[PDB]
Amino acid sequence: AVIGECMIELSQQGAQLTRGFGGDTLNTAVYLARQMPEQALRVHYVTALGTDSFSGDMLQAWRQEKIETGLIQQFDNKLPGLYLIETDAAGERTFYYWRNDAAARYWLAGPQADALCERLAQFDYLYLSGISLAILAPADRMKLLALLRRCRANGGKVIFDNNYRPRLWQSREETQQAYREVLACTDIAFLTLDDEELLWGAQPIEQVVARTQALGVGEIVIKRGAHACLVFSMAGEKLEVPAIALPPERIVDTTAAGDSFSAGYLAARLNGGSAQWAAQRGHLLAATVIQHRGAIIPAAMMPEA
Amino acid sequence: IRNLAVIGECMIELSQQGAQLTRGFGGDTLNTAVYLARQMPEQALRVHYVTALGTDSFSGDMLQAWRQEKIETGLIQQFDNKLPGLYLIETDAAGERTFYYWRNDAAARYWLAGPQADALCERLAQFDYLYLSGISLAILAPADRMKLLALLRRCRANGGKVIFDNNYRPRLWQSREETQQAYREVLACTDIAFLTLDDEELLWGAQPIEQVVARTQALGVGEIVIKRGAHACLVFSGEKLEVPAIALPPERIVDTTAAGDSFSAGYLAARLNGGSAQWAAQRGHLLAATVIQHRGAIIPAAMMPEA
Repeated sequence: AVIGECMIELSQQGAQLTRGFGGDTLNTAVYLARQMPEQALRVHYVTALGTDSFSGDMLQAWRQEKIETGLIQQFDNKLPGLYLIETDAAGERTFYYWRNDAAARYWLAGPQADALCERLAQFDYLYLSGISLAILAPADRMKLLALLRRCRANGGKVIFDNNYRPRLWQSREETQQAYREVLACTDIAFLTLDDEELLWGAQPIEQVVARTQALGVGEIVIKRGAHACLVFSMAGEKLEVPAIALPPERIVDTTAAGDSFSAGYLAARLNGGSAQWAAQRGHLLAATVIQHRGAIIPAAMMPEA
Repeated sequence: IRNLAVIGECMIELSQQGAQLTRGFGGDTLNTAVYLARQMPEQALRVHYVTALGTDSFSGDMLQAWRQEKIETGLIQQFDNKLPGLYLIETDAAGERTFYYWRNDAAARYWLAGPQADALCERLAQFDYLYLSGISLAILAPADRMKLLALLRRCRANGGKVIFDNNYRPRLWQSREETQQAYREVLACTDIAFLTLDDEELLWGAQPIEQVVARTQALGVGEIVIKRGAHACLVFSGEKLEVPAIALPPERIVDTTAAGDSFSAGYLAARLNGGSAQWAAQRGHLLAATVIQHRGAIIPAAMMPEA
């Protein structure tokens, strides 16, 4: 289960702009589903959307991506969040967001939530990002943490990605408390080095691993972009897996690289692959994604798994 | 009787917290030169600073302080009409620091445009060690920049060793491509290169940990030192050494300024005194830690570490 939020995405180049959908948790869920045939549990997305046409378009696209919509609550009064991407003459990307009252924020506020909680309590594996925690209000955040703990009690494994966007959080300290809270309830953590250092300050890799493990995390994955990835295993293995080198000519606009790595590593890792091999799979997926336009690149250009 | 010369520019520094403002001087090359002279015995090594200043009072204050810092000013030319560059530092409520610069017509920019430049070139051509940063190249006009590159090659030909730090501030350069080509030109003449990973990646784009070394070694640099801030430093030459930085609790971090400059200075002071690359990296880490645990770009002489 991927807990999180998708948004309506508007891409404007010059005077021509187009409509679509995008979100970090959705990028991970779609990319995971793309390379995954089947496994112990295949339920993917736990967002909330509106009853409007745009939500239905998103849901149909997600079903075409082999994503179940069973747990997506629909609010008549609420409407989905919307963001815009702008590209300057140089090609730089600027992002604007309108998600303060998005439907996904109230997914734990729904009347049916308790039912889904119990259902989600028995789920095999759940994935969430720092954005997912951020959008939730503090009371809703406590509810989500309790559900995560119950999922641990029923044998479930929690996956957390530390996508850190300061805007969503009231303060740095609030982010620190919430991150510690979820990592306390977390079993596997995907940590991007830039986000980690931005949140806690620059530190050696060892103090980072110590801080996260003291909370109780079993497996720690550190993403370093173009630099070698760092995996600390469930057993205790410590390995450094290089990313595939890419010439500057082929580097193109890609806002989904890290999410794609989270999905690709996880797709191989949950399919019996080794940690080194899963990191390799994620690196190839990320490189292919960074060579093509768009957050969700076409299925044709995807790496054959 | 070893002579080492640091080419660059110093600036008038104003530190403002609220309505309270103070005056001083600061620069990357000057910070490195000051720390070098501090950690270098006078007889063993002679640190000199190569810049241009005005005839003004602020220039005199800088010169008096530098003489008090045991740095010879023999090659510091003085321009009557020109004035030193000036920058201002602002302190946020949270402690974030913001920098504003006024150095477009600074005196130091024209140090190679003076009639004496050619003469000085000859004098510097025979120097034992020469140190410059990317900022030093940036301020210089292209003709003077070419002159400096030629001087670096002359110093190498007469047995001198050139040291280059990649301090990258894009504003001084007209374009990214100009920066890349000038950096390559100087890197051809470089013997020891200090590369900050953030500056390197900003200038050239994100690249694998190895590809930076591939580019630099293909240029012809013998010893490559890569600084990664709180992360382990990396020294190249096929020998590969990884020397960790000293760990610091968050409370002790008070000012991250001049950290890299101090690291370059401490590494060079240990390195040129018969020390090994690993030992020099440890020394640079210690000096940089002391610098970041105290406020200000140039920390007081009292708090310096015992050598």
